[PDB]
Amino acid sequence: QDFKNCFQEYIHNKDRRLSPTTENKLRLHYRRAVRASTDPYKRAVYCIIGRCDVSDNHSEVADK
Amino acid sequence: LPILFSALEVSLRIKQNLHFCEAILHFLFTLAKTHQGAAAMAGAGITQTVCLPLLSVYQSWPGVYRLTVSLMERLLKTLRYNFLSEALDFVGVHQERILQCLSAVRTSLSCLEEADHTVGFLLQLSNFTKEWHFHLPQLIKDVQVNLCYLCQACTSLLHS
Repeated sequence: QDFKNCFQEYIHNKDRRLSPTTENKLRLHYRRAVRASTDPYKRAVYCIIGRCDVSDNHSEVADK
Repeated sequence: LPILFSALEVSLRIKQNLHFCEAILHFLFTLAKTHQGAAAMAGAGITQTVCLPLLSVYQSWPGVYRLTVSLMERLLKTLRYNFLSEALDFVGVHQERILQCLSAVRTSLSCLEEADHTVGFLLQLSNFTKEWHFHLPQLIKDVQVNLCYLCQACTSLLHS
């Protein structure tokens, strides 16, 4: 590994908030840096958590 | 401004009320001449609202896009330091469309105006070339290259 509270929200903790900006910053950085990255695992994982790049089959990491 | 941007977001999401979008954009650009005006405009997250949907328009309309770019350039000219961050953000978003506008000048009055607006935005950003190259190193470089190319293109079109 406030990012920790964010991730604890992402995975397990529901963690609703008041007037928060959520998943906006994820997708923006993702398309900013992640989409171009060579690491299929990192890119696919960011796609999963951030629920964007719908067409990305990430097949280099998923074949079945 | 809160309700206004909420509306504009909705509108660009559904791609409706083009006249509304354009008029509001012009009103915003006129308000942007003021320091306090543009200050609150940013304080409204005008970027946070517009930057996201604006992908939809390219994915009057081009007039609205141009007016938005004009407001961005004027906003940079009004408050460069504290606004360069969001400006760079939007540019990284609108980078492809800015490139298309700068390239269309070869093949049309609309292409001309779009290129002029993209160029004006690039100019307004040039005053912070340090941070520009700092964050988006490929950007400033490809920009200088294509800018040489397009200045040459303009010279060639004009001479004959």
